Amino acid sequence: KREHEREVIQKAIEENNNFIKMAKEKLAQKMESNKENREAHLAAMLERLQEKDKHAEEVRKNKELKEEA
Amino acid sequence: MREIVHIQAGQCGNQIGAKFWEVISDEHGIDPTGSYHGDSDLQLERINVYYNEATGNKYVPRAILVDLEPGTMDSVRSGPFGQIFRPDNFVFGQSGAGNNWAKGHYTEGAELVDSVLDVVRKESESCDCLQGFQLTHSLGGGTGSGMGTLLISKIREEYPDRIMNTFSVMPSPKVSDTVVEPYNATLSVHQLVENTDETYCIDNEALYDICFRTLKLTTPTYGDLNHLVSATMSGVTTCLRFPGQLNADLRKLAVNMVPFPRLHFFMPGFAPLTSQYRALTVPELTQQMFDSKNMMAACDPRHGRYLTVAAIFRGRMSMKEVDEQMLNVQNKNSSYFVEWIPNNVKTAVCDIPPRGLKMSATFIGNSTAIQELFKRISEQFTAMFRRKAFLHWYTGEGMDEMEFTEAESNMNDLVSEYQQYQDA
Ligand SMILES: Nc1nc2c(ncn2[C@@H]2O[C@H](COP(=O)(O)OP(=O)(O)O)[C@@H](O)[C@H]2O)c(=O)[nH]1
Ligand SMILES: [Ca+2]
Ligand SMILES: [Mg+2]
Repeated sequence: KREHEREVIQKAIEENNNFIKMAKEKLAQKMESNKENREAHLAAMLERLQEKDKHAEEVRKNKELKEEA
Repeated sequence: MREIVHIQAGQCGNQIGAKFWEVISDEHGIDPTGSYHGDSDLQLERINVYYNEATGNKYVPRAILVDLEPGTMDSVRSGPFGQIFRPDNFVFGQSGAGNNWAKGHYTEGAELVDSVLDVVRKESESCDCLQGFQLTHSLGGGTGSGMGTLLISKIREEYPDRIMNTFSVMPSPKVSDTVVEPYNATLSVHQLVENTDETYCIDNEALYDICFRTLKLTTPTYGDLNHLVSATMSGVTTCLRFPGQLNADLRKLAVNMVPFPRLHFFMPGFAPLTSQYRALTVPELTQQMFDSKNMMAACDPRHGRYLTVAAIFRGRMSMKEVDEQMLNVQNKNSSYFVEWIPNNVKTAVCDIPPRGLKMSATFIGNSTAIQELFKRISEQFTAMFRRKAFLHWYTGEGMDEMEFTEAESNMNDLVSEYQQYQDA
């Protein structure tokens, strides 16, 4: 019976620690995944804006070519 | 010098335990300061059974007060007889048990149990000849139920050859604090089946009914309920506290009352129960003593059979008439006493009456009808356990559902065992 009493309280400790461990790991996964997703969305937005700048440079360069002729 | 060590655990155990020491201190002439102011040597003849003698002719109760909360024990220390208890015998935690058997038995009470055993060891070392222990507790809460049975198991481990006696308060939906009381009671009953020699089953359902139906109290309180317990506890311990020949010690009481080791749960009864100056005759005491309305277990004696009976009469009365009335009840209702235990009714008489009464009678019955109490708890247990309701309070403390299943089976075996000897 003393052995069973030790096993019960150790089981309660193990489950409480496992709950803390699962909560910490799940949150860290979510915060890291969210950080990557938001940065990816911002990176895609900036890349499109940079492509607009590249298009504008092409347009302005195209005007100089025709002005020479 | 056959000493008894008293332990009270939890809210109910301490509140009932405090009233018990208040009642018997008055009977033995001990004032709240521990000084003797009686007028009869019969009060001090067996005073060492429950009291230690200190410097200055002071009588200190051999009582250990245990709780996982300081609240109730603080009230006891501030109560009428609070100062009479030994200050070092107050062992208490702070977290509490939350009406949870697992907390009292496995997690919260485990942290505190060793310090209680140190006080038990200190009290036992000074005993010339220790009879054993008496415990007051409830089975429906967490501390008295969970930690109380933990204490019993550990005390039996350290003192295997001593008698374990308990006053166990059974839960009831009529007087209920939480829905988990059937869980706590069922878990505790199996501990009592294995690790106690004598258990007085005090049913809060019976105490409420007596206060309501008999004493005409429309709104009974715990104080009213504990008044019945105090009177019952004084009566059942009369043979231990005063000179006598019958059931004078715990072991001899167990030999007379327990024909089979697991069937040691007693139905206590008290008379008179008056809602008051009228003198009560010896025939009236005997009729009320055996009446179901004066039983503290809420079991109908006519639904079962008496294995053994102990009767105690207190006051200046005709012992010849007591014998006639006791033989009259047995001879007029012999169908309710088992025929395979001859002369199973033993009667004792004490000259000193309880406070406020000229005549009193205390009933101690080992009846197979006590199975009704265990059936009632079992039905309430199963109604929730079949849906695993409220189990998370216990699995959160490390317990598994299998332990509940085993406790359920153990009490059903106890019920079946009582039914075996009711038909034999
Ligand atoms: N007769 C009686 N029963 C009580 C008293 N206090 C609590 N109870 C019962 O005991 C159960 C609750 O147990 P409790 O002692 O309060 O829990 P614990 O302090 O953790 O051991 C419930 O079934 C109540 O009906 C009391 O003063 N007298
Ligand atoms: Ca702690
Ligand atoms: Mg309580």
